[PDB]
Amino acid sequence: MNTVPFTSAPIEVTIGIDQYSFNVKENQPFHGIKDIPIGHVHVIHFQHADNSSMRYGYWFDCRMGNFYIQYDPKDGLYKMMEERDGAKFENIVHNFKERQMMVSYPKIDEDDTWYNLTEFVQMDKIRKIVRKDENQFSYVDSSMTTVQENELSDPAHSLNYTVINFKSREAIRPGHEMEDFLDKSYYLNTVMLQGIFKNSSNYFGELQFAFLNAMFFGNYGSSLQWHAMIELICSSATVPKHMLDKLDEILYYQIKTLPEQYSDILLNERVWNICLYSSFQKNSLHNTEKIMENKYPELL
Amino acid sequence: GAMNSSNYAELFNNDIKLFVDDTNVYRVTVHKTFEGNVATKAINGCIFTLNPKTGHLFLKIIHTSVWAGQKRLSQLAKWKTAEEVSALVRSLPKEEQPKQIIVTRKAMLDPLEVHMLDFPNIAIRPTELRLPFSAAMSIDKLSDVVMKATEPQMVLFNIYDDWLDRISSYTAFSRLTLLLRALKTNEESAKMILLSDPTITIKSYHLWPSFTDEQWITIESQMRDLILTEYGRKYNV
Ligand SMILES: COc1ccc([C@@H](N)CCO)cc1
Repeated sequence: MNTVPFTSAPIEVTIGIDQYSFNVKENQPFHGIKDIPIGHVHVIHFQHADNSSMRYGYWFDCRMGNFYIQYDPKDGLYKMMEERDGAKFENIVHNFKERQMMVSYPKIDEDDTWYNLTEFVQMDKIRKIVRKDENQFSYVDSSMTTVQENELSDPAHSLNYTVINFKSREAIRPGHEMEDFLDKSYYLNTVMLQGIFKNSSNYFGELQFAFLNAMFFGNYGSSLQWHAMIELICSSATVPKHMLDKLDEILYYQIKTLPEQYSDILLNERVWNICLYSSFQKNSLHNTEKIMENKYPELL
Repeated sequence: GAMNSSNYAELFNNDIKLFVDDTNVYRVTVHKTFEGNVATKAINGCIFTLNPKTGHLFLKIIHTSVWAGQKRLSQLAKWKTAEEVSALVRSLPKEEQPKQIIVTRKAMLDPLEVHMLDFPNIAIRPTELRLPFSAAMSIDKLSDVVMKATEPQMVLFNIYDDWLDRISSYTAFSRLTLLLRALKTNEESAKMILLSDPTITIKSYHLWPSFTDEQWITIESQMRDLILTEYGRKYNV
């Protein structure tokens, strides 16, 4: 179990940790989060009580260092930082846990939600999409744009997701124009899985990370990425059977975890109706289709 | 963007453009089988590719053999149209390539866009106009070359005959669309009009009769009367 200690909470803020969130009042005696499960990536995120504009936050893995949060009154936000002096980190944390100034990561023991949402997500891959190599954690916020969004403007502050484009020379083999546009198996399997991602785990990991950034930060570019990667599989006639089954689980938990009131902005009616009722894989997402139809029969 | 009544004169500026119409590419007769079922029999078709400024018509004849052993022909037809159009552009010198292609049906946008990925600077556009180019097979010499073809084949026409010697391309395109709209609403009446007078002939190198200016005005009035007529006969007005 690991700990994300906070120097202080000078401004009223809603703090999120993975799929949980709690209110902290201005200058309340709050000094961080404990009992955070080892073995998974985590995201700690923030929405100031004043400016609900800009949700922001930090992806991190406690195995990769000792990390803490401190408010920066010049830049006006809660910043993640690394304490390399491990001994000195221990005496800060113990003192706070003795005075019980920390909230406990509130994991129910029956609940695999977070695992099921981050199964394939790995810090090494997050740090390649969010390029900032002097830190071991990665900052994301609502307003960051993707590399493909900048092609249609600061490169340092971009999400370097894998560009997917169904009407591109990379997607479409000369002489197979109709074939490759109506059945994207080549693009999925050879270009993306074999050429770019190497394996389906790296693919699912980017897909899962795109969803989470869309849900937690309302990052529009991430939502576009998440939908693109679903649609590419659903529009491929030839997909490894293990990937279809795994995709159905992955989407099942994503749909389960989405806030019911955000469905209108995070869920693209066209992609989902196509994927569930028209595409090659319209019969292969049984869990995802059952939860979608019982929870959001509207969008369909 | 899309083409409509408001940016209508762009057709006649000096940027090369082509209209592509696919409505005669895949053509069938529907008949009864011995068992009393229904089957289709394909007949030859054509892609209607027209430069509206010069009148040049690139008539790509689609021989029925291209459908042999293929499924979902109506969908293949759009991709076949896109493939032929892309091959035509590729065959033209760079300074003759179009800067825009306007498709007359929106289902062509994605097939053409995909076939033209090598040409990122050629804009592919739809239109809101209800252009009558499907009636091009009512032009006797065009229908004749399509029906006679025994292999894939392209034939070049000027659908304006020699009109641009006397009128502008705007006026020439307006005449053409009026003639085709009439042939489409009532083909027999429209054809009776163009040919009632034996003394007016079609030159061997022309599609339409050699009318004087004054005879064209009378012709065009008769086509308008027809198109209004059939609109009453149809809507009981
Ligand atoms: C609340 O956790 C903390 C607070 C401060 C530190 C130190 N880096 C600050 C001294 O340079 C480390 C951890």
